[PDB]
Amino acid sequence: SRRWFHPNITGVEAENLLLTRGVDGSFLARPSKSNPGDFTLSVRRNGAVTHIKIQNTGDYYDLYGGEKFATLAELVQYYMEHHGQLKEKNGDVIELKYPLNCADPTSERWFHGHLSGKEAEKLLTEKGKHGSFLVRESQSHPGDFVLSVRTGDDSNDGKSKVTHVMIRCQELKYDVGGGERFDSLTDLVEHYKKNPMVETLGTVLQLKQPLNTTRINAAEIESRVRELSKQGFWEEFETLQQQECKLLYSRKEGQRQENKNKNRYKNILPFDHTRVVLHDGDPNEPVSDYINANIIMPEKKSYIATQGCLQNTVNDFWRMVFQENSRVIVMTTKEVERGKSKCVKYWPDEYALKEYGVMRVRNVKESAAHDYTLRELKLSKVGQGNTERTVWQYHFRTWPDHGVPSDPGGVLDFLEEVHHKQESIMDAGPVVVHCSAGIGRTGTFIVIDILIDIIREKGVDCDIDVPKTIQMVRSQRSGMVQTEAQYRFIYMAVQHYIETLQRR
Ligand SMILES: Cc1nc2c(-c3cccc(Cl)c3Cl)c[nH]c2cc1CN1CCNCC1
Repeated sequence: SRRWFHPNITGVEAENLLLTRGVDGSFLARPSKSNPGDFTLSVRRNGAVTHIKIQNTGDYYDLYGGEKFATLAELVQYYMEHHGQLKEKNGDVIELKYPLNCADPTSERWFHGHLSGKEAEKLLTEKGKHGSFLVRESQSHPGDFVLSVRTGDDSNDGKSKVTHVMIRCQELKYDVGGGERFDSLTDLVEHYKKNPMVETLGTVLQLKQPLNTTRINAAEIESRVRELSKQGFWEEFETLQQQECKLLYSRKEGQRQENKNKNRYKNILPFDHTRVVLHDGDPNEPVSDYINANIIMPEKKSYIATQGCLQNTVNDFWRMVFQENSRVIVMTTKEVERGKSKCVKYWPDEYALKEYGVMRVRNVKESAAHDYTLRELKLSKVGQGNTERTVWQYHFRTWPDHGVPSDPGGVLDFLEEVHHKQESIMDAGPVVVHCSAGIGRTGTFIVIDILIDIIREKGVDCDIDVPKTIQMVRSQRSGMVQTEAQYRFIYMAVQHYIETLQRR
């Protein structure tokens, strides 16, 4: 759960909450509603409140006087399980002990406040399934709410139905007319999710899934983008973010002492269940199986999402490319940005040959395009001539230092080319995609590519679901797609791709 995040709170409301309803060690996180990608962690300690800034420009959450994290949930998990670690500017330890829980329902998938009764009925009737539900504000009784639920089989023949349950708001708590009174709609829904309501004649009002309203027909993207552009994008994104607490999968291998220095950022780590395991390592190397990389399998083409190489991981990077039979690499950072190293140069200069441990790489030819450079590399294993394969490195060079491109056309041209190269090579393995930490630009590029592939096969007349696709990729590497700016950009790129298919 993720109740310590408060989407709609001011700095002063945050202090007031912590001072009046928290104790020393209580904490909450919140957005800045001006500056997007700015967050604040507010912590009570010694009877006063501290505000700690968290910045995300697209690559990671950067806690001031702390570490870099792939999600806020991973950030909170880390500090709640590691005392003495978060520190004030002038030295002192800041303890995160007691989450201060938020009552606001606006980020719950099931909350559709504005929805009217008939609007709710049609949605559940057309889009919904057995156990699909939503909660809406009452029209007849202001301040109250309505739970609307579809139940039945899986044509319109009476096999299914919608029932409406009134939720009263009484002196600040919520109820369904009897029993327990709840501090929040979330507590109410969670309770009736585990303990379903039974109608008098024995229909069970099972709350199985929130109604899906994000699945759209690709042809109607422009219409969804229009609707979301009225800040709805913030809403839909934060709803996705609320579900990141479901994705706290183990990352034990990356936490091994032997693997610590193989990670660019010590707490941005590959999930165990999807990490790329390297075989045939040096038998004098106690741990030679680890690289900070995960397989991303869409639910024909798969990806490896990885970090920019460190000087001490370049040999492992090439062992991975060879082992997985990858024939295309996508790089989405310059080697250096804002004077800081984002990815060491792991390839030879044009026309040169270098050995990287047991792997040999020749840079055959570099071709410069407007937004990218293409390097044609030849990769082989030392001592084995017949292992040579060409690996095409697509190096995107014009991504802005912070935030996202103001137009998706360069990225889409680039991905179209990457896609065709990959499709031209029989039995090519996964496409390697990396930036700096390998979660923000990397996740943005992979998600766009997945979505555009669907359309590419099926056409404008098919279903896409942007946040569902992102949740699926985020179950395979932590924090894939970092910011609301990237989220918006994914929609703008799909929109742009669709319009260019209508113009042809
Ligand atoms: C229904 C819904 N679903 C989503 C998802 C979503 C989709 C598929 C899988 C997963 Cl795990 C997720 Cl989170 C991300 N944003 C969403 C927004 C909504 C609707 N809004 C309406 C306004 N009030 C907040 C809800």
